[PDB]
Amino acid sequence: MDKATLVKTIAYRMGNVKGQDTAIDFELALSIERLEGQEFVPWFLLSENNFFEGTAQENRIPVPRGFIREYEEGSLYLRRVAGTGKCLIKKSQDQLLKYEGMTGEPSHYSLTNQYFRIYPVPQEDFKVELLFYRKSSTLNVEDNPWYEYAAELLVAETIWAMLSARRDKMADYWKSVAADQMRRLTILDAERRLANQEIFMG
Amino acid sequence: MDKATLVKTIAYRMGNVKGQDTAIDFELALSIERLEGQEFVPWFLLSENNFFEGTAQENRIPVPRGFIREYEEGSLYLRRVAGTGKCLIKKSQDQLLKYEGMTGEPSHYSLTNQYFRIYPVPQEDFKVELLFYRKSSTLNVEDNPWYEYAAELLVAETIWAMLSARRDKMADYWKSVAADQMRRLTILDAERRLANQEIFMG
Amino acid sequence: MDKATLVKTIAYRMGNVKGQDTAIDFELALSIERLEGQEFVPWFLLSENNFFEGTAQENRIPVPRGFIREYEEGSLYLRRVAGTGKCLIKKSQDQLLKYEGMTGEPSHYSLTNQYFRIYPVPQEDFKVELLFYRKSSTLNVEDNPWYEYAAELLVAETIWAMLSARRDKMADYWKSVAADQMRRLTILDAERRLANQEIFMG
Amino acid sequence: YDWGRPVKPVGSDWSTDTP
Amino acid sequence: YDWGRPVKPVGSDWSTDTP
Amino acid sequence: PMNDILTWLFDSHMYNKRQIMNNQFIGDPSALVVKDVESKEPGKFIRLR
Repeated sequence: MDKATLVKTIAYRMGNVKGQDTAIDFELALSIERLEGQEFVPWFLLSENNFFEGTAQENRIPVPRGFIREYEEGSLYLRRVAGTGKCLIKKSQDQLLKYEGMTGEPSHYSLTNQYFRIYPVPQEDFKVELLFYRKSSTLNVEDNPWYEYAAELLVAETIWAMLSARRDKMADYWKSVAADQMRRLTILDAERRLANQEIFMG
Repeated sequence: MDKATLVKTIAYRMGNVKGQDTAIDFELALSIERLEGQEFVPWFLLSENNFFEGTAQENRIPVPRGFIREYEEGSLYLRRVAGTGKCLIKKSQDQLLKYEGMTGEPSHYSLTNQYFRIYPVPQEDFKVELLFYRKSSTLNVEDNPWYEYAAELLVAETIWAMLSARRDKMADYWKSVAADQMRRLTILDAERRLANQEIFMG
Repeated sequence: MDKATLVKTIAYRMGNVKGQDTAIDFELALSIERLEGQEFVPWFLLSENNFFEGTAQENRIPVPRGFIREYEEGSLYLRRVAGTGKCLIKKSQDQLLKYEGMTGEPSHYSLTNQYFRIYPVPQEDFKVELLFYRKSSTLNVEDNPWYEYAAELLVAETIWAMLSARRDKMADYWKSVAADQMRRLTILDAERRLANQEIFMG
Repeated sequence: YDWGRPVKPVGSDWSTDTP
Repeated sequence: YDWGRPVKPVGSDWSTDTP
Repeated sequence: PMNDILTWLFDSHMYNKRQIMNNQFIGDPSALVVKDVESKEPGKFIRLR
């Protein structure tokens, strides 16, 4: 929420705390980061549309900052100066080595390790469109999304961490609470992604 | 229930506590939001039809304030000058890339994260209406429906909270109580939607 | 019963009470409400026939007061001034949007959230017939039905609640008693609904 | 490294129908 | 909001057959 | 009489066929999306198991 109610809730729940608010702040921030590193991506982590321009003869394109994983039913889009566009395809490096030396429009790419590579290599500067999942520390919206939605996970995990530090039993209980909450949010993600889609074969 | 019998009940069942009335209040409020964040949604939270006015040359549409999810059976509808309209269809962004750079009335809607999108770009001013579940606060309804409906769930869950902060054993007894009520609630919701409809295989 | 025998029974059963009759009254009323909120509807909650009139050009009809769920082998009936009548059909909003703009007799409806909507929209005032399940606090018969039938559930649940408040073991025992009684009444409902019906295919 | 972030300046407001 | 509740004024009485 | 036996026999047959032979389904409507089942199109995906 407003980052204050959360702190006072943490203080009240774990035994009417008075002065550990500094440790509260330090360890709380840590929580948001930890959760982000975890295999799951909630919807409100999704970044807005991005674009980039790359110079001629440079088939290597570095990863966008704060990137984690691309959007599944989204894909890399090539935008031309005439307003016309196209969506490039993805293949493993191996499949795509063949084109080494074919000039023209870009068509494919590979994730590789940290840099994007397009084997159809243009001879001029060119613009790209991209979408991906980004950390909250690196998004351009004013407020941190995590506080607003899923506060509870955030309340619990910091407490689980805070309580586990002092070697206290209830650590397992709070960890179970956090696990239940995470399963709930994982269900809720699919609740929205496939909310009202209509499908038919072809 | 009048938001006052709740605190009286909390005191009575908790053991006739006296001087925590501010605490009781803070907590009940903390609670309604948590339950709202939950993955299940009850039946009293669908808003009255709300519409949005869209300006030309723009595809993205801001999400309604405090949105949760769309309505399974309701869809965006556009109302033209004549008063009639058409039902728009949704698809993953990827499938909707094709209509980029095309002319006409809108046809497809996609979620993105915070923004709906219209790829058949409406060259003029336009409006659509939606049916969506919304956060409790946002709804106009003079009073909180959660107060009226399943007040027992509410009573139980808050009691758990303070009790958790009180490191007393019966926190669980209450937790379990919440669950039965929650399950029952889902049954009511599911029981009510299909109350008098007749299905046919076509 | 006469609301007195019930109270003295509650006092006797839970340990020969003398003065908690005020708490007895407060917590007892609460019981009737809680049970009503629960997913089950006993037969003696069924309301009597209802009628309503709606003005022209107003396709929105608010929910009747105290409504919970309609009667299954009952359905919305349209009554005309000539004494002739008809029964309107139920469909999801989506199926029924098409008619938007078809004038004539009303034919269909949807539950929606709190308001009835008829898409065949008449141009004059019109009368409706309706049946549903209503809370005992909102029925027009002199006596509260619940006391008369199923007193025991009412005796047990208030006691279960009263005893659970003081943190006493027998709470599980009384809750089990109440559960057995509820299963009994659920059986008895079907005992009457299908008491002496005769069925044949077509 | 020139990933620019397009800005969203379109007015965001809704409305509700009177009963 | 004009749901009116029709009233039931018809006399309610039964009888029993002598053995 | 022999003609009459014929009339009963035939009649019983048609009459029983009339009453029962119809294509119908059994299922729990709690899980299925109702709007979808009604529709008739070449390919539809009703939702759930």
